[PDB]
Amino acid sequence: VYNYDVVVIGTGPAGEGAAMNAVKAGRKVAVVDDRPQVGGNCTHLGTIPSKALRHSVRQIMQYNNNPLFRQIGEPRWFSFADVLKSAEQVIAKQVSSRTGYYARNRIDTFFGTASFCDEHTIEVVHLNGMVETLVAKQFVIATGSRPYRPADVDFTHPRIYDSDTILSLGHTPRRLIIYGAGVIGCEYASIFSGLGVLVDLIDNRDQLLSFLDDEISDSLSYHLRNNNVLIRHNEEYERVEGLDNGVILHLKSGKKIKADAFLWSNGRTGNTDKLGLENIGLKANGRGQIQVDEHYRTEVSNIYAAGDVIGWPSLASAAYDQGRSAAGSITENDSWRFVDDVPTGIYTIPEISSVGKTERELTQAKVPYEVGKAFFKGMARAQIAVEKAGMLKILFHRETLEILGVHCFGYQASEIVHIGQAIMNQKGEANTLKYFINTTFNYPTMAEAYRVAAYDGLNRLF
Amino acid sequence: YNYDVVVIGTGPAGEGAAMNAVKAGRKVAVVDDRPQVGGNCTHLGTIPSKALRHSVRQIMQYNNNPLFRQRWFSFADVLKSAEQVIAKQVSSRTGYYARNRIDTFFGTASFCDEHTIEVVHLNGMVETLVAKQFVIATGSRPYRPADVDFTHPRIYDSDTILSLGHTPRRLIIYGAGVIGCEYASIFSGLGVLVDLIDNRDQLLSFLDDEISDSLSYHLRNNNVLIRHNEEYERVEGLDNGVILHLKSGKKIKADAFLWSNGRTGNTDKLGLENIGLKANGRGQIQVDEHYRTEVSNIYAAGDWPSLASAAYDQGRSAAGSITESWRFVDDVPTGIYTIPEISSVGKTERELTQAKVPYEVGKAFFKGMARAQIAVEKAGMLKILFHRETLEILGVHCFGYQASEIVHIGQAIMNQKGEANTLKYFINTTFNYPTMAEAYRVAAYDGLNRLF
Amino acid sequence: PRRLIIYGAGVIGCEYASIFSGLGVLVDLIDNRDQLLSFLDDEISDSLSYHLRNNNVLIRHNEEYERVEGLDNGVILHLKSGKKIKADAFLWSNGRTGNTDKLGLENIGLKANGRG
Amino acid sequence: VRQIMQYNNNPLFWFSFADVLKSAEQVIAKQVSSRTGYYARNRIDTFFGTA
Ligand SMILES: Cc1cc2nc3c(=O)[nH]c(=O)nc-3n(C[C@H](O)[C@H](O)[C@H](O)COP(=O)(O)OP(=O)(O)OC[C@H]3O[C@@H](n4cnc5c(N)ncnc54)[C@H](O)[C@@H]3O)c2cc1C
Ligand SMILES: Cc1cc2nc3c(=O)[nH]c(=O)nc-3n(C[C@H](O)[C@H](O)[C@H](O)COP(=O)(O)OP(=O)(O)OC[C@H]3O[C@@H](n4cnc5c(N)ncnc54)[C@H](O)[C@@H]3O)c2cc1C
Repeated sequence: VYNYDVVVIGTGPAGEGAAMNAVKAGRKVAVVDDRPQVGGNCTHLGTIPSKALRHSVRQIMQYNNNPLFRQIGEPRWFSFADVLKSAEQVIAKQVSSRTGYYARNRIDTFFGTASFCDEHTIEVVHLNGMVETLVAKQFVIATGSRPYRPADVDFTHPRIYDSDTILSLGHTPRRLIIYGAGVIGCEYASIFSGLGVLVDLIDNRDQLLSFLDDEISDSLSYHLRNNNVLIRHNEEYERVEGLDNGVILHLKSGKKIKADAFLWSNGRTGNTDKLGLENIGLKANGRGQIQVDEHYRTEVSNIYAAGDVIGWPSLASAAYDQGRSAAGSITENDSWRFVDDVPTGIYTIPEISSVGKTERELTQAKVPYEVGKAFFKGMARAQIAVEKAGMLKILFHRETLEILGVHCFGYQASEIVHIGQAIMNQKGEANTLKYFINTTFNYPTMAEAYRVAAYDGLNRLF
Repeated sequence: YNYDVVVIGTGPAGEGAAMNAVKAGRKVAVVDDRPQVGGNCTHLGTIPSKALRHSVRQIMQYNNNPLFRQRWFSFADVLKSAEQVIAKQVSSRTGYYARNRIDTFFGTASFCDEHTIEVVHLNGMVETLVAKQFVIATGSRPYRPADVDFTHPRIYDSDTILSLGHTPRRLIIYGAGVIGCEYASIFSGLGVLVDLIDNRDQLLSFLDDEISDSLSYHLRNNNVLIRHNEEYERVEGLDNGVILHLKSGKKIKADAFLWSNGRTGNTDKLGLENIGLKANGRGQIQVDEHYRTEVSNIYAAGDWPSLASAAYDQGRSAAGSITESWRFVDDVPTGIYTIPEISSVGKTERELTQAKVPYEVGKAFFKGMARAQIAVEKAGMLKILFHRETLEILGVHCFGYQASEIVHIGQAIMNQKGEANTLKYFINTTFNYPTMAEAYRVAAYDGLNRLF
Repeated sequence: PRRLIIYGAGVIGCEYASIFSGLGVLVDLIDNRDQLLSFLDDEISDSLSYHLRNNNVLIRHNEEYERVEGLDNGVILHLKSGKKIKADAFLWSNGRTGNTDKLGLENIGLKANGRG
Repeated sequence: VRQIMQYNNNPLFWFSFADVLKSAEQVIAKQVSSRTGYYARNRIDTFFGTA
């Protein structure tokens, strides 16, 4: 039997943020996670491995396409294991840093499966015995989610994978099939295309990432097509069949596609079945998500849920800040803020980032805006980076010069979009495009785009 | 020829001034003595050095990456990559000039009176140009003291160093300036024992002490030998290597030599005495807050701070002042592109201590940064100086990979007025992950712990 | 011209937009549909739109004109969505009408629809 | 050569042989890179020697 003030379930970004914010408030807090090591999906099976894979693929592409490195010999193809082995050092460093953060503030951890009993009692169960019941006044739910696994699709087949088991690949397949045009699907399609795999990406919609800007989606589709990715639109699978040497997918429309592997990336389902939330009396929808208010509090006054478990936006930074806000709400130390605006980020090759309104929404809302474009092809920093494809678009109000939406696609997109976001968050006349002409930047960087694009807007203004 | 505004120099200052003036609807023209547009920024200064540094970083990462092991290269092969970037930049600038109907004259410009100039090319040209407004963007050149033989094949400057054909075994850099530090870092990355010589006791004293100390430690760990408080006595060029005798009594022998001490304005050929303008010892032109010289219709911009972006902004501000958009370029984020990069904005810790401002320090080390770990660049640091009571940001300093792109968020938060410029923004704003911009958040939290 | 506005994303409009972009003019193509040449394949339309965007052509989607005012130094087009675009010229390529009004088809019982 | 001919005989507006031949190396480099990629993707072993 153990007693605490705040107990967090799951050590992901939401759980870590909630635990840190709560322990900063002076309470005694504990964390529970069924994985043998801390970090959550952000470090073990999700963000960190995929990002290391993407960075290694980008380095491979740049090394192969750099003439200076071609004098040593001919281009060499590399196995998937060698590319993935670079993620082990990164995940080890990250888990060491996270456990050091936990230990420095003296936060107790319990590496075992969690299970709810009542409004205060939880049965943290290990693999062997370890009832180890815990009682606390406040609870944070950061159980996250797992890849969606339809019953009609078998996953025990060695040639069929999901967003988690794909890292278990031993050899680079000649071909590949990706179902679902989500963030994970597009990222893996870009990575495998960089590795040199004819990826047959399958989408359930007619446009890739319809929630993004039309121009950005069109450019991404063109680049994917130019990088051996075959994109099929308005498709629904009918049956997937595993063979000895490949996987054959028969679509509803009548097309059958055979590849050497398969990767399902269509949605995620919250990990709430093992929680036993019915003992609390709370309910989970078909998506496995938990309804929370603007204070990140569930129906029970002492039960708080935040992060990827609640569904939208399912972003690691967003989950982290949501957990911190939920902990602030628990402690009522005026640190709460409803996470609503999150800069959308897609980590393909190259990257995509967005903040604020899109062009289609602005057109529907009849806002008198204007467009300022800056193309990476004419950029000194981009030319030195040997990365020429890309663009940045700034949507700015014509009369008040207010910024209504910033969208970028290319190299360092996520780092670039942050300055536009910072200018966006300003109130009143401070949110102005003229800042980009009234402030000196560094050179040669990619931030100079915010200069050039601004000019491309001001010329269109009369 | 008759025009409204005539600009001398096609660098960032001149190009910006010409573009801003032509945006006003006037008829403008540009003159330069280089056979191609771009200025020293693209042809001899910024762009070639940046390409060299990026190639050095790439080869260093390739060598250190275990995946790429299953290989030293000559200096010429490394420098070859800059030609494509230079060609693309000059093509883009020529397209920008042509699309705007900008007349270009490729010859040295000399002043005749307050309104007209003579353009002389390589083959004895004479062209008269008269305009109401003039812009001076002649840039600068490396300072050349008399007592050093720059004609020696083993002695170079910040310009002729690109003429190197073979990578030297040892090298000497005089002057601990931004250019000197950048070249020392590049040559150290290439694998050359660089002996940097500094006149003062601290590298880049205008920077924060912590940043300078970290940079010095990294340079020392990267085969660069830094000597402090030294002044040259005599440079002697032997057939095999350059020998420098210092005032302290030391003799240093190397296979090359680079001079990066100071810059000299390119005003001797302008003949400013024909219009009533004088140049100081360093060849600079005194200007007011409007970037205007003593003559009412003569304006000078660009090549302090001698920054390409700052020169661009100064040229655009001078053009706006001519057309009546003016803004005095005073606060420029200092950026040194060594390996790793260094950037700073706002007041440093020494100035805050002198002024007794009650501030506090929030740190976020890049060693624990996830994105930095993926980049395999763990050495770094992000320091934020924030006012304790009103939570205003008084200084942002960064030393690491992608420092320049990081510092711009702190600069954007800085320029806000009053309560808007607050550190708590970094707590109430969702960043991208995994990014090193989100490191800001960590730093902010590392500050909020120290509050009470 | 310094700048140019093209109304209608038809064959003629796209051809002239490409020509003027090649000449080095910032073309602002205006389309009444959400996609360029919806009767064509999605991949081909996407590639053409990407090339036009990369070649200084600014494509705006789902727009309908409200008033084309002719200034002395340019033309300002006011759209239904609230966007006003100023250029140094203007080109109309929205459909064609049959040249049958002058034929006088009523003398033979023949008639033409609204499209001529 | 055809482009040179159409340049000289165009109302809108000699060349050294080396300058004219200079354009072929970009094409040959692109072609050899593409063929090497084709060989490597399907895993065909190469031996650069006299058989
Ligand atoms: C390939 C890939 C790449 C991604 N890249 C990004 C990216 O770049 N940026 C981004 O923002 N997001 C990214 N994501 C999304 C990412 O998964 C989430 O944004 C985030 O990592 C989840 O945060 P969380 O703490 O809410 O969930 P989690 O981190 O998944 O929290 C769940 C944790 O609790 C444990 N747990 C689960 N059930 C129980 C239980 N019953 N008892 C005890 N412990 C339990 C789990 O084992 C896990 O450790 C990516 C996802 C994938 C799959
Ligand atoms: C190695 C190196 C690295 C640098 N890196 C950076 C960096 O990363 N960032 C940064 O911001 N700055 C950097 N700089 C500084 C940069 O070179 C200057 O800040 C900037 O280029 C000056 O702009 P300008 O147009 O005023 O001068 P210039 O670019 O020098 O423009 C002067 C032009 O006019 C021509 N000219 C000169 N005299 C005459 C005449 N009498 N008649 C006609 N034409 C004439 C010159 O040939 C030249 O083309 C670097 C400098 C060096 C040497």
